[PDB]
Amino acid sequence: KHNMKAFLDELKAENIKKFLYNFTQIPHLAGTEQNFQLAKQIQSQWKEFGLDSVELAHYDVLLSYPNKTHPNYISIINEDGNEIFNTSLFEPPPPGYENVSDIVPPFSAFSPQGMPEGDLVYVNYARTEDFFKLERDMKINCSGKIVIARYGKVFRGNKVKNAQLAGAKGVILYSDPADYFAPGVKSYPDGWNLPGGGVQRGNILNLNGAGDPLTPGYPANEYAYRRGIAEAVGLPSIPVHPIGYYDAQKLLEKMGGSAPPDSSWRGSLKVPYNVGPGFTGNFSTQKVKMHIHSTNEVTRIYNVIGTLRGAVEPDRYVILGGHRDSWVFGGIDPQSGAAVVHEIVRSFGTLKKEGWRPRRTILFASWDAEEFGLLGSTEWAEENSRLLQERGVAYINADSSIEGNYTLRVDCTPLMYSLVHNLTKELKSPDEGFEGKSLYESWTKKSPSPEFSGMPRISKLGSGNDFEVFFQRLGIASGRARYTKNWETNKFSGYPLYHSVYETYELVEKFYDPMFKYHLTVAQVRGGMVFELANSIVLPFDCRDYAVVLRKYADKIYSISMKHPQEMKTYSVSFDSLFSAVKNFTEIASKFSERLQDFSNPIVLRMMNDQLMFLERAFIDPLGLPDRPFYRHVIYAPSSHNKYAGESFPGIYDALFDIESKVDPSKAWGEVKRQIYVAAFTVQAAAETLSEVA
Amino acid sequence: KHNMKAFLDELKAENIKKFLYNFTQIPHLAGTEQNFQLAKQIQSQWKEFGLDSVELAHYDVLLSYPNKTHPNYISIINEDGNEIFNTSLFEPPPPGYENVSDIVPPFSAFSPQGMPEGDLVYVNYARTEDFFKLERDMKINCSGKIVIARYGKVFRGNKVKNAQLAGAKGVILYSDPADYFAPGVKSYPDGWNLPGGGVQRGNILNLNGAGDPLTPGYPANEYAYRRGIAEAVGLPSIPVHPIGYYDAQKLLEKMGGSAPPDSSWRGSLKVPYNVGPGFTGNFSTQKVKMHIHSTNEVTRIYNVIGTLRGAVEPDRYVILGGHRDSWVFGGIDPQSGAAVVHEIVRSFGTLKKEGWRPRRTILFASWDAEEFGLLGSTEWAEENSRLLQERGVAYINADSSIEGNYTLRVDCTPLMYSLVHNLTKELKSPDEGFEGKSLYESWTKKSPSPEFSGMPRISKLGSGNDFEVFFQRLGIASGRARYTKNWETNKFSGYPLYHSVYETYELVEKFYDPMFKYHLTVAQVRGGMVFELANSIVLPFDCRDYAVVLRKYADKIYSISMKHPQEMKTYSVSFDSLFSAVKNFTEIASKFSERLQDFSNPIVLRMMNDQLMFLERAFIDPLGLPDRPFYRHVIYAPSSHNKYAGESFPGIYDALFDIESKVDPSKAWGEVKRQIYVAAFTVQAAAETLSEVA
Ligand SMILES: *[C@@H]1O[C@H](CO)[C@@H](O[C@@H]2O[C@H](CO)[C@@H](O[C@@H]3O[C@H](CO[C@H]4O[C@H](CO)[C@@H](O)[C@H](O)[C@@H]4O)[C@@H](O)[C@H](O[C@H]4O[C@H](CO)[C@@H](O)[C@H](O)[C@@H]4O)[C@@H]3O)[C@H](O)[C@H]2NC(C)=O)[C@H](O)[C@H]1NC(C)=O
Ligand SMILES: *[C@@H]1O[C@H](CO)[C@@H](O[C@@H]2O[C@H](CO)[C@@H](O[C@@H]3O[C@H](CO[C@H]4O[C@H](CO)[C@@H](O)[C@H](O)[C@@H]4O)[C@@H](O)[C@H](O[C@H]4O[C@H](CO)[C@@H](O)[C@H](O)[C@@H]4O)[C@@H]3O)[C@H](O)[C@H]2NC(C)=O)[C@H](O)[C@H]1NC(C)=O
Ligand SMILES: O=C(O)CC[C@H](NP(=O)(O)OCCC[C@H](NC(=O)CC[C@H](NC(=O)CCCCCNC(=O)c1ccc(F)cc1)C(=O)O)C(=O)O)C(=O)O
Ligand SMILES: O=C(O)CC[C@H](NP(=O)(O)OCCC[C@H](NC(=O)CC[C@H](NC(=O)CCCCCNC(=O)c1ccc(F)cc1)C(=O)O)C(=O)O)C(=O)O
Ligand SMILES: *[C@@H]1O[C@H](CO)[C@@H](O[C@@H]2O[C@H](CO)[C@@H](O[C@@H]3O[C@H](CO)[C@@H](O)[C@H](O)[C@@H]3O)[C@H](O)[C@H]2NC(C)=O)[C@H](O)[C@H]1NC(C)=O
Ligand SMILES: *[C@@H]1O[C@H](CO)[C@@H](O[C@@H]2O[C@H](CO)[C@@H](O[C@@H]3O[C@H](CO)[C@@H](O)[C@H](O)[C@@H]3O)[C@H](O)[C@H]2NC(C)=O)[C@H](O)[C@H]1NC(C)=O
Ligand SMILES: *[C@@H]1O[C@H](CO[C@@H]2O[C@@H](C)[C@@H](O)[C@@H](O)[C@@H]2O)[C@@H](O[C@@H]2O[C@H](CO)[C@@H](O)[C@H](O)[C@H]2NC(C)=O)[C@H](O)[C@H]1NC(C)=O
Ligand SMILES: *[C@@H]1O[C@H](CO[C@@H]2O[C@@H](C)[C@@H](O)[C@@H](O)[C@@H]2O)[C@@H](O[C@@H]2O[C@H](CO)[C@@H](O)[C@H](O)[C@H]2NC(C)=O)[C@H](O)[C@H]1NC(C)=O
Ligand SMILES: *[C@@H]1O[C@H](CO)[C@@H](O[C@@H]2O[C@H](CO)[C@@H](O)[C@H](O)[C@H]2NC(C)=O)[C@H](O)[C@H]1NC(C)=O
Ligand SMILES: *[C@@H]1O[C@H](CO)[C@@H](O[C@@H]2O[C@H](CO)[C@@H](O)[C@H](O)[C@H]2NC(C)=O)[C@H](O)[C@H]1NC(C)=O
Ligand SMILES: *[C@@H]1O[C@H](CO)[C@@H](O[C@@H]2O[C@H](CO)[C@@H](O)[C@H](O)[C@H]2NC(C)=O)[C@H](O)[C@H]1NC(C)=O
Ligand SMILES: *[C@@H]1O[C@H](CO)[C@@H](O[C@@H]2O[C@H](CO)[C@@H](O)[C@H](O)[C@H]2NC(C)=O)[C@H](O)[C@H]1NC(C)=O
Ligand SMILES: *[C@@H]1O[C@H](CO)[C@@H](O)[C@H](O)[C@H]1NC(C)=O
Ligand SMILES: *[C@@H]1O[C@H](CO)[C@@H](O)[C@H](O)[C@H]1NC(C)=O
Ligand SMILES: *[C@@H]1O[C@H](CO)[C@@H](O)[C@H](O)[C@H]1NC(C)=O
Ligand SMILES: *[C@@H]1O[C@H](CO)[C@@H](O)[C@H](O)[C@H]1NC(C)=O
Ligand SMILES: [Ca+2]
Ligand SMILES: [Ca+2]
Ligand SMILES: [Cl-]
Ligand SMILES: [Cl-]
Ligand SMILES: [Zn+2]
Ligand SMILES: [Zn+2]
Ligand SMILES: [Zn+2]
Ligand SMILES: [Zn+2]
Repeated sequence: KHNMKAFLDELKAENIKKFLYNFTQIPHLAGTEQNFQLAKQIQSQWKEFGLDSVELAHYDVLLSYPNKTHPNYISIINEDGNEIFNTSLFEPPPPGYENVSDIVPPFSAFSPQGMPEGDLVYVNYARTEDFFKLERDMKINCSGKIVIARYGKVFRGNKVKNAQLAGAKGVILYSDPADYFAPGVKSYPDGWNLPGGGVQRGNILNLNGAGDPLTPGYPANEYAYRRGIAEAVGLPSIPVHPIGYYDAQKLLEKMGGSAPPDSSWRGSLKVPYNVGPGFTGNFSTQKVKMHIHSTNEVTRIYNVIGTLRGAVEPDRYVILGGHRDSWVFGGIDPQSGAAVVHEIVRSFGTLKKEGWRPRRTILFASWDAEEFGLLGSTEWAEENSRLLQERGVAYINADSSIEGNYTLRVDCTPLMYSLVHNLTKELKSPDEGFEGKSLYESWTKKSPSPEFSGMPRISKLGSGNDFEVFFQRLGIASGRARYTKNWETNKFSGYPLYHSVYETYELVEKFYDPMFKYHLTVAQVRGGMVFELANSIVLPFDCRDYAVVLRKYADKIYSISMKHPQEMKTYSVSFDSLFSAVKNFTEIASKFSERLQDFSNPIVLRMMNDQLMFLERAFIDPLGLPDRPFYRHVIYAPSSHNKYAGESFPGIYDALFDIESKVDPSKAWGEVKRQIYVAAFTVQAAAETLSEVA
Repeated sequence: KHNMKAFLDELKAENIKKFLYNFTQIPHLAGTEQNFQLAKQIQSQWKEFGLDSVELAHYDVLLSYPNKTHPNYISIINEDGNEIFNTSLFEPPPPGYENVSDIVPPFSAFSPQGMPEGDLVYVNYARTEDFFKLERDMKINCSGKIVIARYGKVFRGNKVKNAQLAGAKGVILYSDPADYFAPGVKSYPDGWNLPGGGVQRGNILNLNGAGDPLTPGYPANEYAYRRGIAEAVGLPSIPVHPIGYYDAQKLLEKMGGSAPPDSSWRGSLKVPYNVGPGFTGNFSTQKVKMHIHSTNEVTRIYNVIGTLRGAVEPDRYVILGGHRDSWVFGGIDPQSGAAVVHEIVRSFGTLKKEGWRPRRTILFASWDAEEFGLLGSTEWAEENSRLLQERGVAYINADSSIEGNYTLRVDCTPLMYSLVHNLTKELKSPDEGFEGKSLYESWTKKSPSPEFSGMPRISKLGSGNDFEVFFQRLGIASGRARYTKNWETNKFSGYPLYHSVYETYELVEKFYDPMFKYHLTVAQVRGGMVFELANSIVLPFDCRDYAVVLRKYADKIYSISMKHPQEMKTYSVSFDSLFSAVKNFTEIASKFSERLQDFSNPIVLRMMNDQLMFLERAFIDPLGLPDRPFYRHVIYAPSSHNKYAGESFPGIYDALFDIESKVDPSKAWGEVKRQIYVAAFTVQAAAETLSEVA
């Protein structure tokens, strides 16, 4: 039989391993020749595997690179202008890679050039609340200072925006052992911790979903009109550079000024974590100097787009996409994901060669320039937005398949909750102590939901990956899954070797997944989800799951507002309309579910499948959220404080955030009421798409 | 048989006549009790006629009314402040209506209050080019002057915007006999000309598609958040009032200052048409004073929405809509249209009672507050935009069925050209001298197309009626048809009694259409178009007709740019990308037409019908046109100089308009190139929706 079980059994751990090894032997930085060659290899292999068509889709987008003959570095400079300490020019390469060419040295992509000199201020994680604490409570002024911030907690682009708004003239990012060194584990290559010379690369843009900084709204094709650099979207105004903890210790150890306000500001280095500004007595005359010479350059990027045409509904697309570009070797991010995509294509292709076709069209994507701001996925979605708007059933992401070896992690729209629960009950747990049990069982035991008791945790989507344009701009149901760590017992951020030269094939094979069984489980989850979305007669979305979460979010946002009962009385601020809308959605969703169960009629089916497909679409507001025209989903958006986090009822949440500090409360509360109306109206409008159509 | 011929034969001239008489015996001003009562009558009758459901959809929107105890008027005031001449407080009522209550006196809806005094400047039609002529050529400064403008040529709201931008402190609008009195015909009631005491009512907003001024983007429902009046969309900043030509003559006869620049500035009154400013020698000390006391008031309005559910595709909507609110009796505008809609409903209902249903759902609408800025249609479309976006097949408008008795007039998307040609070849001409000939034959002979020789004229759509939100905002294929005058041999504007108390049932029955045969022909055209759109197996849209017009428009916009060959060389301005896109659209459209002809498969059909339905939708840009976010169609928009006119490639056209007068040519030509790219990209994106889907 050609059923989901045939697809699943054809997937092999050994194949994922070989593909990962193949994809990680040299760097594949976006816009380089090696990543173009990798794109052409993937194109050829997907054709061999049996896809109907496989093309490259190219764009010319703004990228950023260090100058090879003018290296970036940071100094401590004395009174006489002698540079008495210098940060490293490269990470010491791992065993056996000491002769590998074209490893990009650590840098902050899209940093402007500059050589600012000044006194340091230490800003913890550079979060909105860290800057509140500095200015409002500690009375420390960042204006004209160089800020040093530890990585972790929030997207690094938000840290830079926060520093810029505080008046900083430069930012230094560093990896603290508190956040990147788990106690009792060795530094790479003897364990999976970040060594003192390790550095996290990464872009520091604030694109808010725009894609290529020069062409917001439109694909960066051959005839595209480009903004001038001064009008580009999301570029930082001050120089930024990342360092490791050996170098950070040299910069932090001399710090004077005010003590850290509390223990939450102290990392694990043997320094006091003084906030500054500047250095203690003996060293007060020394300054910090940055030297940044990176350049931004319009560069060609290449997506691979594979098509497996549906037999019955070829005009309905289920997309499996993940990126291919990496900072260096991409041992986890993204090649552990790309290897899984490759095996999934190979397996679908095996069935296709035996005469099988999915009901709906499956599109497979290898995205380029994800690391430079989701550029490849966003430009292709801008080029194809009308096809995606009217035909896009679901997007399943496929970046890093592992960030740990503890349990499953799923983040997705409520419309996929039931699909994921059902699929994971049919898959085998790969976990020790759960042999013969379902993945649902081990996942639910290890990762209980804090929102719904007895259920597994499923998180929200924000941004920081290639699902963003599909979900937040276009309103196509989206999800993602990977294996993860125990977040409850580990204090470290993400996985420690993220974006460092040490994130290699050996890291994965030796420490994370030697038998490739977690990769195989993730291939089954991602692949199974795609299979069901592309083959199930009735789309496997349950609108009732959206109703239950809308009520949780409505309760949550009301509870935030209710911290201000006097102002809600004064300005007549009522959530009644939102709760009414959510109640109506619950009622209508229930009736629609009844009809869905109670109908041989392919027009009623497809009419109903269209109602299911356009339900996520109904949460889009074509006017977008305030000052963020490419975040158009009213229920979810990436947090304005941290693009990685998904916020619910984001329009109301931002209207309420820090409201007590607004100079004109009547105007501020008016805008909260405006956002309640937009949210209530959108929830009711989405509900009505599920009503009988005539 | 229940076929189009059964539907058409059931329509009766005598029924249209009786409904028109019924709808025009009292005024039905938007927001008044009489128009609510009319709405409830129509609701009841549509149910009786056999529709499946008929509901009222109400909204609370900003309307504007004179103050009943503080009348609007204009004076000539002497030095001592004595008002020596006063304009009329009402139009003398027509025979037999001298006791009719609730006739609103002439006023400009949404005028602010004020009593400005000053010197007059005469500005011809107050068009952009009239103001260019005054400032640039004649060196006449309107700043602080009261402007007097003749009605005609462009939407009155554009005249007011132009006057405001020129610095005027008030505007007087008047009807010149040159534009509202055809030589050789008598004034009402003895003929169809405007008498000297006749005045045209009408709103002077500049909404640019927003709908209710207080709630742009969202329906004005019970919980809606409203903008404060100071933030409202489109309200004029200076007082405005309309007068007739007896009163205009008193204001114009004393005018001094500069002579009219040429004969195109002279109307037909026995005055010199001096431009001013101010009056001749003896009268130089006299001024003009306006007294405007109208108030804007949020008021409830009621649409009637009738549903005739489709038997096969109930989730595909064909909409027949026109307004019901009138300035006074609405003898032509809109009741000659509403009576035709009523007979069309009655006929569809006759077939429904015999067991027939259309393939697709037909929605019938009686819109309220059209005269106050398309408010009823726009608020309902804002409430229902997600249903309309994904299910809306076509909108057919149904305002005034006649503005003359000479030949057919059709304005519509190119996607309906072939539908209209085919339908009119099957209908009988009602014209004298064409008995036994088709409507296509008489129409083509009387109204030859200036764009395609041998074909009948079909115009573009701009705004100024209820199709605007459907076509320009949402991208749903739209069209309209009515009987019209010979435009070639008549100099007058529209029909002369437009928006006056004299536009009555008797005007229509005595002068325009005594046998109601033109109304019947229009009922057949509108009704037949709806029938075909709702019943044809394959949607009756021909994408090849769009290809031919896109090339005409591309030629046209290139020819405008080519008046500036030096600048096109200097700034490297190329239309190659647009022509390439149009060539590709032509090619793809041809192949799609082949496939459409060459496919028992309801999924291929519906897939193909979806491609046809979403083709108009593909021309929408979700970012909208510059500073007009609710005009989103890239091929057509209402002219920025005249909302009644449709402009092609409006983004490029506005970027080129008056470009030689721009201070920074590099920036201006850059924006032309930007608009070429947006247009080329959109044309190619629309083309690709017609490609094989996978
Ligand atoms: C959740 O779903 C429910 C439906 O189950 C919606 O209920 C609607 O709620 C609105 C707003 O509260 C009601 O609005 C009121 O309508 C009255 C007229 O209703 C008649 O006409 C409609 C159709 O045209 C029929 O459906 C209806 O049964 C009646 O025949 C108005 O007269 C009301 O205005 C008066 O009262 C208000 C409040 O005091 C005053 O402000 C006004 O000035 C005026 O005096 C009012 O506009 C609507 O009738 C309800 N529809 C129903 C019950 O079918 C909720 O709206 C929905 N939630 C959300 C968020 O959308
Ligand atoms: C009307 O429809 C036609 C198709 O019939 C479109 O033609 C495309 O036009 C573009 C832009 O001119 C061509 O772009 C060029 O692509 C080359 C690579 O093409 C290869 O890969 C693609 C798929 O990935 C294949 O389809 C293709 O056959 C090849 O295998 C690039 O190398 C070109 O860049 C080089 O030249 C340009 C121009 O000098 C330089 O600026 C660059 O720096 C570089 O040196 C270029 O990008 C595209 O190949 C065409 N597709 C075809 C023929 O199938 C038109 O675009 C379309 N009109 C509009 C308005 O969209
Ligand atoms: O330009 C861009 O937009 C991004 C470019 C690039 N993208 P990427 O490097 O390819 O990927 C981004 C990596 C960061 C991302 N981070 C997150 O998804 C975590 C964000 C975090 N979210 C959360 O903390 C809540 C959601 C996860 C909950 C997970 N916990 C469990 O699954 C779990 C819980 C308990 C337990 F016992 C077991 C498991 C936050 O809010 O900051 C990730 O890991 O993929 C980049 O970020 O530089
Ligand atoms: O708020 C609003 O947006 C509008 C509210 C209200 N709307 P309405 O009063 O209910 O309706 C608007 C009336 C004005 C509109 N005017 C037009 O459609 C003409 C506009 C005109 N358009 C044209 O000149 C080109 C299109 C018509 C071509 C017609 N010619 C023939 O059909 C023809 C030609 C030759 C021939 F020998 C025979 C016939 C222009 O550009 O200004 C109409 O008649 O419906 C209002 O305008 O106050
Ligand atoms: C996830 O799996 C659950 C449990 O298997 C799916 O729910 C089940 O769906 C079936 C098929 O529609 C329902 O069967 C129906 O039963 C009623 C009689 O009660 C009958 O009227 C229908 O003809 C049909 O046989 C079944 O009740 C339902 N079970 C539940 C809700 O407990 C669920 O649909 C799956 N979710 C997906 C695929 O997204
Ligand atoms: C308006 O009326 C015209 C003329 O009747 C319609 O065009 C005609 O459409 C028919 C039906 O699809 C075409 O018939 C086809 O002929 C070819 C053989 O040449 C065959 O392959 C098909 O099986 C089918 O029998 C016919 O050629 C065509 N005539 C033309 C273009 O001159 C047109 O579709 C109507 N437009 C509408 C309804 O929007
Ligand atoms: C810290 O570095 C500076 C700069 O050195 C240059 O840049 C490095 C990236 C690397 O490419 C070096 O080879 C370059 O010389 C050092 O200061 C320089 O020292 C040289 C030689 O003594 C002198 O002629 C230059 O003028 C100096 N440049 C500057 C900007 O001062 C400095 O010695 C290093 N400090 C330490 C403690 O190692
Ligand atoms: C022009 O009208 C003014 C104002 O008259 C008032 O408003 C009219 C709409 C109507 O309602 C009249 O009955 C009102 O009196 C006339 O000037 C007024 O004259 C009265 C009586 O003589 C005097 O007491 C008021 O002060 C005047 N008001 C003003 C504003 O001047 C004026 O006579 C009329 N001129 C002509 C030539 O008819
Ligand atoms: C990754 O795998 C690919 C696919 O097998 C290898 O590419 C092939 O290499 C052989 C020998 O050089 C060529 O003859 C084929 O044309 C290649 N096939 C392609 C590109 O599709 C590639 O060598 C592997 N890379 C590494 C680093 O192991
Ligand atoms: C990268 O840095 C190099 C080295 O400093 C730059 O090359 C110099 O550029 C100047 C003029 O801009 C020349 O006169 C020098 O001869 C160059 N020096 C060397 C060693 O080649 C180069 O411009 C930078 N690249 C960028 C900014 O893209
Ligand atoms: C317009 O026609 C309607 C429909 O016939 C008339 O309304 C009816 O009037 C009778 C007698 O007063 C009532 O008993 C019915 O209930 C009405 N039917 C409705 C409202 O659906 C109305 O009188 C006519 N108006 C004019 C001015 O002739
Ligand atoms: C319409 O005009 C009337 C008449 O001038 C206004 O009524 C007057 O309002 C003032 C205070 O605003 C009262 O003191 C007077 O007694 C009123 N006069 C009369 C004759 O009633 C009324 O306000 C206006 N209506 C509006 C602006 O909506
Ligand atoms: C911080 O420092 C600068 C002076 O260089 C000043 O302009 C700025 O307003 C200061 N901010 C505060 C809050 O003191
Ligand atoms: C793999 O799992 C083991 C056993 O729980 C654990 O000790 C180890 O830290 C895990 N490795 C990684 C890289 O998370
Ligand atoms: C018109 O008049 C006013 C003076 O009241 C002046 O400010 C304005 O700039 C003048 N415009 C021109 C073009 O002279
Ligand atoms: C009706 O048609 C006749 C004959 O052509 C013409 O003389 C008359 O002016 C027309 N009436 C109107 C109102 O256009
Ligand atoms: Ca872009
Ligand atoms: Ca509105
Ligand atoms: Cl992922
Ligand atoms: Cl019309
Ligand atoms: Zn990644
Ligand atoms: Zn990454
Ligand atoms: Zn009208
Ligand atoms: Zn009108």
